[PDB]
Amino acid sequence: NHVIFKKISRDKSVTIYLGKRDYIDHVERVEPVDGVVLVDPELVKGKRVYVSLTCAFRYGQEDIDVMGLSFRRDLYFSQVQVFPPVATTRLQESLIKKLGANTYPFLLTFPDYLPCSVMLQPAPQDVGKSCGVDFEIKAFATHSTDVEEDKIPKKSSVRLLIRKVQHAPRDMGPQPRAEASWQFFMSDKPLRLAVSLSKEIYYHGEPIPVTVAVTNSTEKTVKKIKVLVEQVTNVVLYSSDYYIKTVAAEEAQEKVPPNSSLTKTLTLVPLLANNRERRGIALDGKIKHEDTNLASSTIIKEGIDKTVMGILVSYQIKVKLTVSGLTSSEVATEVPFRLMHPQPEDDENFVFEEFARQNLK
Amino acid sequence: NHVIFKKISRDKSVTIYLGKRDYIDHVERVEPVDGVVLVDPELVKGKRVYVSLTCAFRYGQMGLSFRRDLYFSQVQVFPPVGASGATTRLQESLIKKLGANTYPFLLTFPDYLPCSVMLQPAPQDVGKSCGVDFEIKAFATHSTDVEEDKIPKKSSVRLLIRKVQHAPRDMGPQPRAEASWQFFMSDKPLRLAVSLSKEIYYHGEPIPVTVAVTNSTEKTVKKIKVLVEQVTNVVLYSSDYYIKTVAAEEAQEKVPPNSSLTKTLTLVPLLANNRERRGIALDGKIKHEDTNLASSTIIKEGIDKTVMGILVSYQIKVKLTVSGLLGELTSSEVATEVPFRLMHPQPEDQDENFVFEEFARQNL
Amino acid sequence: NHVIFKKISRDKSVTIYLGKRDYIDHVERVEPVDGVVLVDPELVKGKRVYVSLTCAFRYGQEDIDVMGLSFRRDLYFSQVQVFPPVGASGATTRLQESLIKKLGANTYPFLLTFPDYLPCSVMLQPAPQDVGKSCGVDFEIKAFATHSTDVEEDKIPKKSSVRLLIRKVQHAPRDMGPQPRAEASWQFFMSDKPLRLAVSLSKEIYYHGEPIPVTVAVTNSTEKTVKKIKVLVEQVTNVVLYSSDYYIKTVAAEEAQEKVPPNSSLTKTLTLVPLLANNRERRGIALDGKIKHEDTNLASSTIIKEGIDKTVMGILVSYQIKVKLTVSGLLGELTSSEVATEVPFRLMHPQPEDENFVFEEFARQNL
Amino acid sequence: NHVIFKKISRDKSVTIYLGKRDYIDHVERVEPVDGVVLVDPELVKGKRVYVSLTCAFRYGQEDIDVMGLSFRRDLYFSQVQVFPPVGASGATTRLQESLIKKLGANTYPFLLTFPDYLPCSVMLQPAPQDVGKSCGVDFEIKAFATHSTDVEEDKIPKKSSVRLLIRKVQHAPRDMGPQPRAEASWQFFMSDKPLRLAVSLSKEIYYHGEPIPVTVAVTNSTEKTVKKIKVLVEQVTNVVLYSSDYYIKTVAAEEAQEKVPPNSSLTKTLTLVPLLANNRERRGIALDGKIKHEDTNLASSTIIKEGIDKTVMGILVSYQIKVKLTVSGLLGELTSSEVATEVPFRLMHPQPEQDENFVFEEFARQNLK
Ligand SMILES: O=P(O)(O)O[C@@H]1[C@@H](OP(=O)(O)O)[C@H](OP(=O)(O)OP(=O)(O)O)[C@@H](OP(=O)(O)O)[C@H](OP(=O)(O)OP(=O)(O)O)[C@@H]1OP(=O)(O)O
Ligand SMILES: O=P(O)(O)O[C@@H]1[C@@H](OP(=O)(O)O)[C@H](OP(=O)(O)OP(=O)(O)O)[C@@H](OP(=O)(O)O)[C@H](OP(=O)(O)OP(=O)(O)O)[C@@H]1OP(=O)(O)O
Ligand SMILES: O=P(O)(O)O[C@@H]1[C@@H](OP(=O)(O)O)[C@H](OP(=O)(O)OP(=O)(O)O)[C@@H](OP(=O)(O)O)[C@H](OP(=O)(O)OP(=O)(O)O)[C@@H]1OP(=O)(O)O
Ligand SMILES: O=P(O)(O)O[C@@H]1[C@@H](OP(=O)(O)O)[C@H](OP(=O)(O)OP(=O)(O)O)[C@@H](OP(=O)(O)O)[C@H](OP(=O)(O)OP(=O)(O)O)[C@@H]1OP(=O)(O)O
Ligand SMILES: O=P(O)(O)O[C@@H]1[C@@H](OP(=O)(O)O)[C@H](OP(=O)(O)OP(=O)(O)O)[C@@H](OP(=O)(O)O)[C@H](OP(=O)(O)OP(=O)(O)O)[C@@H]1OP(=O)(O)O
Ligand SMILES: O=P(O)(O)O[C@@H]1[C@@H](OP(=O)(O)O)[C@H](OP(=O)(O)OP(=O)(O)O)[C@@H](OP(=O)(O)O)[C@H](OP(=O)(O)OP(=O)(O)O)[C@@H]1OP(=O)(O)O
Repeated sequence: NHVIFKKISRDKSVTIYLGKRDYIDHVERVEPVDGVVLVDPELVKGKRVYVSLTCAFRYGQEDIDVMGLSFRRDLYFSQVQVFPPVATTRLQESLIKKLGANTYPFLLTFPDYLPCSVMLQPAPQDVGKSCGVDFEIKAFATHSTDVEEDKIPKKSSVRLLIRKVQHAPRDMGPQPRAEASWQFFMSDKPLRLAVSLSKEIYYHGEPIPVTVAVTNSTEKTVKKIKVLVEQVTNVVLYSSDYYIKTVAAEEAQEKVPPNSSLTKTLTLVPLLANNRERRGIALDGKIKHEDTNLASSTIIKEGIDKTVMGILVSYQIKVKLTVSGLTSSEVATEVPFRLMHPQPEDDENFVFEEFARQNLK
Repeated sequence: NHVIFKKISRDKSVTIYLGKRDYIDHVERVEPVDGVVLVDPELVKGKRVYVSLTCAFRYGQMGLSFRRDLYFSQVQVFPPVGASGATTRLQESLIKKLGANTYPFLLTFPDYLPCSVMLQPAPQDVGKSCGVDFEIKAFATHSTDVEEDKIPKKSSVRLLIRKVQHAPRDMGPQPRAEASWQFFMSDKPLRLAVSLSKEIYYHGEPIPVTVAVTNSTEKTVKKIKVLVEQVTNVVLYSSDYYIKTVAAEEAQEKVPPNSSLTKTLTLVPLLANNRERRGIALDGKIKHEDTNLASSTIIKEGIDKTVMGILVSYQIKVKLTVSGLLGELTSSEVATEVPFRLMHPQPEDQDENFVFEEFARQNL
Repeated sequence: NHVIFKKISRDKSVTIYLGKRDYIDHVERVEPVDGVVLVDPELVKGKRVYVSLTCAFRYGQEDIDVMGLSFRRDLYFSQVQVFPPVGASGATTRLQESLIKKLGANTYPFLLTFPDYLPCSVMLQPAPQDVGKSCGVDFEIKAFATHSTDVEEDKIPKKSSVRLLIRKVQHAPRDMGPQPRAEASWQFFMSDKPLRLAVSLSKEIYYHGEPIPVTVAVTNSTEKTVKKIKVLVEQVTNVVLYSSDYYIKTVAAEEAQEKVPPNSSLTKTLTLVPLLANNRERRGIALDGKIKHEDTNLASSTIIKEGIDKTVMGILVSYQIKVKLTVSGLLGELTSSEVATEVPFRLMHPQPEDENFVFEEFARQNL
Repeated sequence: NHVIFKKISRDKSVTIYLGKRDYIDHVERVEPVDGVVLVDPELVKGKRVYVSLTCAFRYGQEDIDVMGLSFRRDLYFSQVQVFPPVGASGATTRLQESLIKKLGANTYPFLLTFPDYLPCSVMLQPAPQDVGKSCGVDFEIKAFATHSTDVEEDKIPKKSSVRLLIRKVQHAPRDMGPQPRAEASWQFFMSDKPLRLAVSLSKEIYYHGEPIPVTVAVTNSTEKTVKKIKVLVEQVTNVVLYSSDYYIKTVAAEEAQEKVPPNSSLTKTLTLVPLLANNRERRGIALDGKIKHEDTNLASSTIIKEGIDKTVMGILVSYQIKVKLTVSGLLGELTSSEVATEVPFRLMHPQPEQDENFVFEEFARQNLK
């Protein structure tokens, strides 16, 4: 029972139908956008209907008694003609049959140099403004005087805010543990801290087994071991904004006394759910929407300037050790890992629905 | 030569006299309603005359689909309460002129109310007629039976006054906006800066919109269009949203590649500019002559906006049409908004002469 | 005849002598730093004296009401051993042989070369209105002595050291092609009548102090009047390390009140000279030295070399001619339009080409 | 039990009594000098006794015989008459009324007030390595008798005079500056990676003897190791009259034992106490008295008042926390004191707040032995 998403123009001349709201990027390639446009042939007589896929980075928010700063960079734009009619998919053939002979198909493909859906609304403490990477499917009708005069009337247009969602690639090699070790000499006795994860890539919702191995050869005591999942966000267009936020924390009060060692495996799950405060964090949608999660790890492709990603999202495990004196010292170290959605898979009946996403409040 | 407004009951037992139809809200405080009621003492014998100020939000042309009362206050004019002495010069004067059957009333506004806003929608618009009315009503009540008191319609008289938004002392900081675009496969920015002279403008006052296009692209800015958009948000019963152009100006200059053009267009947002007066937030009925565009809503600190009923705001929109763009960004998609407030000008700091007139407002 | 610059350590164990304060970058190559170190052999017994050339970008200034923010990136560092002698610096120069003979056999030579990936001396102290902080690219020649327990403690004692703030100065290259006129034209349609503005300079490269002949050619086919023609030399500064600061400042202006009436045209040649002298306010401008020093000028145009990330220049300085036209409104409206266009050009120093020695303190002359 | 300080003239004709040796400057105002002069009425018959407060900057050594050996700028001078008694003759303060009652009717009061444009007691005797000479700001209370000869020439004998070297001592105001904070980062040659050093003190003003908690936050993103973190209290002295002498001296040093390895960060709070006690060598340092005296400390931070030319302070004393990082693999590019940041702070004395009983004592200050 396939749920199809429809939206209709104001003047009811153009209606657009999509198979999905969210389109999978599995690194190797990206799911193309196959849909259909249903035209009212009376209202489109001597007109031309096109469909456009735009990816755009945006920056800046409305502010009272504060100067309005706005910025947009288009990162990809591609347009095709649906009407008049000039391979197909099963989804289209089926939707055409169901909807009539006024239904016309469109296929818009993503390239490999784009980021995935990333958004950020800042907290009061944060410097820097609202920014994000949107993806817009837009169907719209033009006259033959609308071409060559650059006119696209609003009532004849219909836009949809789809998501490019980051999934792990289908064939992956076996994953080496994400492991590092440090040696903090204190009076020329070493305090050795090793940190190790099971794998390099974790899935949203999947728990992360963090193995910590303190080897205290010092005369000092490790009073406290804290383990975090930090999300590091770097806005890399317009404004060099930097956010780092804990999205998961576990704090054992294990003591490692002088001339002893303690191995230990904490399990963290970095979730948007864990954060009442959803601001200052890179999400893959709006705070209000239900289907919105933490943004996946940015995957910069070989020889692609990172700045064309707009927002850079990375995750890391941070281990903090509190260490006694004879006040006290605190050392900390980071271990990077990638967080994305699980790898993808290998008549029909249609229930039609408004594209508008489900809120939580 | 003070023009006084009178209206008389059907049974001619109660007549009400007001100094004004329109009462000034200058944010700090609101002009109280000082008037007098003239009773025919024969026809109000063993009766009680009151005067009430009601503010109410309404929705629908259910006969009337929905009403929320936002403020109600009533006072007794007859029989006379206490001193019986006037509170204002206008009253003392009206009493002297009209006789000893004249009784004064003072009804005050609070600070949590909106100002007169009305909206009759166009055919294209979804959502219905709605508005915030203010009613001064004088009426007589008697008892012919021990078990109940009665209020005849014939003994009552209602007046639809306006709460009109006038400027405070304070003005916001000089409104300013910047926006930049970088179109697909273009290394080069198109910068649009917009500046108004001040934050508050008066109805009828012209608005000097300074536009500063800095085209570093290989594309040409074919057209600069400047609008005054009025944004209306019905915030009781139905979440209706209207946005309408009430002024538009289209500069003739084009901005060629690798050039910049500063320029100052002047707009005047007026109800006069709009043949179609429907779909727009007004401060009165379409038919009445003294009716203008609604003033900017001024929500007071820590007052839930929903108790305003209709939210009216104004903004300058600057749209740039750009050559070679195949549908990526359009005129209203290559655009910025700059907010400003629109209200009426600030107020000011032996007997006089009175010409009496029917309260009924002048149609067009 | 030849003015030599000396500076001496606090403990008087190490003295350094340089031919120049300012070393020429003529794009093709950069003048190497040839000097000598005079050691007091009693005070350097069982010690090692080195000389280091450091180029470093710096950012941030002292503030009593503001938290102290500082940042340094070393862009180049190279060190050589002068004592004990090992011939580290290889073959010698005439300047050294002469200085050795004049100063004694306790004099030892050093040669430190610049590479091609460095910027030239650029500095910037901001004005009150300006958002970002003090920043610049310094060049330091430093001679210093270390014990064999000084390598063993990673310590380099201050009294035994001597630093000199030299300048890398941007000169035009010796072989240059013939220089095309730097010219562009624009066509500002106003009601579909064009206003054509052509701007032309004599050449692409000008020298500090050289006058710039800006030819403006307005061809007004509109119904509007050009009320005023203003011509500027704007200096555009982009801090491209730590903080993305942007400054644009007029360093020369000429404003004819020539009127070009409807359906007429006016050619005209204004002459501007972009000088630090023209600017009372010396803050917000990219200089090649400190505001106080006399020999300080406007910074030369940054010359980014082929396939060198611009960010390793630290501060990017460029110059342009800006032409502003004020244009009358059709309704005699109280305001009017203004159009403007930029023509880029580069600004640097002119191209390059017994002995007797008067010794002098390196310290630069203030105003 | 109030300890009063007396000194007597050689000829025993004039004795001066002070409540204190040290007078408090708390920025807002300065403690005036209230004392009394006890005259031997036989020895001051037909004479006039005055008391003078002089503040003077000096440079060099004190004039021997006739030779001018020292440069002197008077920064303030004020004189009053104690004998014969002037007008009311009545005490101004309880201390005086009490001292008069205790000492007899040959006791006369004096009040000499400080203005706001003066520095506080600063002195400096240089070390062998130091260029520049002995200098300081002295405060002298002097009582002396003057008489008149047969030729018209009034005389001031030394034997009839008594001088006291009081101290103007810097105590804290109500106000404190904002919590001192510094950040510095380095990116070493051929290194894409920053070494971040942040430094934070608890407050802006510290008291002499109070410990200073210096919080250091090294964030080593480099492949190099921070081998040593050294934390100093440096005292910066600027002689701003006659000779532009500049001294900077460590008066406290602490060397944390933690090293910061590649790709780690270490927060840490060292505690320093800048004291004269910590310094065997007491030369090259700005003190508030002579090296020999016991009550002598480090000089307080100079507090230049708004629109008062700093040069009329004579010596400028300031304090700062310096944090030096020693870093592995650096071949001379940047050193310990070249990979360093400073955080300024002010150092002064703590804020201020029927008859009594008097134990009299020689003004002469207690030496160390
Ligand atoms: O001839 P068209 O119908 O193809 O073009 C019009 C259409 O363009 P757009 O969609 O913005 O691209 C209107 O938007 P719309 O369909 O949503 O709504 P409406 O048609 O206005 O109800 C727009 O209204 P807005 O931006 O002012 O609100 C209007 O502007 P303007 O002259 O001010 O107004 P009117 O001429 O309507 O009085 C345009 O006229 P030009 O650009 O002058 O040719
Ligand atoms: O409830 P409100 O007012 O706070 O938020 C609504 C508003 O969002 P906005 O202004 O972008 O913040 C609408 O934008 P709009 O008028 O610009 O529409 P256009 O795209 O221009 O046609 C949006 O589109 P529509 O349904 O009206 O077409 C609508 O649905 P939805 O697509 O899901 O939201 P988004 O993903 O677009 O934010 C949002 O509601 P919810 O469904 O609860 O989220
Ligand atoms: O043409 P119409 O019918 O639409 O307008 C009339 C209608 O008011 P309407 O506009 O609908 O509100 C009458 O209402 P009614 O009799 O139902 O009774 P109530 O109003 O309930 O007492 C009203 O009479 P009344 O009030 O004294 O009884 C009368 O005066 P008035 O209120 O002063 O004028 P407005 O400023 O209100 O227009 C209006 O006159 P005209 O504008 O000249 O035609
Ligand atoms: O080793 P460092 O570089 O970290 O610190 C040294 C440095 O301290 P400061 O920068 O003032 O904090 C010297 O000061 P400075 O700049 O004047 O002279 P330098 O030219 O540097 O000698 C100081 O000598 P000084 O002040 O008397 O001249 C010296 O002490 P001292 O016993 O004399 O030992 P050495 O003179 O034999 O080294 C310190 O050594 P330690 O305490 O062992 O570390
Ligand atoms: O007040 P400031 O900062 O503007 O200028 C002074 C400052 O310059 P700074 O910017 O730090 O280099 C001193 O640096 P310092 O004490 O840290 O010592 P080091 O430099 O580490 O040795 C410098 O000392 P020193 O170098 O001779 O020892 C001194 O002479 P000098 O370099 O010849 O003059 P400039 O040509 O540098 O201005 C400068 O004095 P003035 O004569 O008034 O100008
Ligand atoms: O070289 P000198 O003359 O300038 O300084 C001396 C002078 O100091 P003084 O002016 O009082 O401060 C002597 O007092 P004095 O009455 O002759 O002098 P005046 O009456 O003032 O003229 C003082 O002796 P004593 O008689 O008070 O016992 C003697 O030692 P000490 O008590 O430790 O000194 P203080 O504790 O009092 O400072 C001082 O010696 P050194 O400073 O070490 O050379």
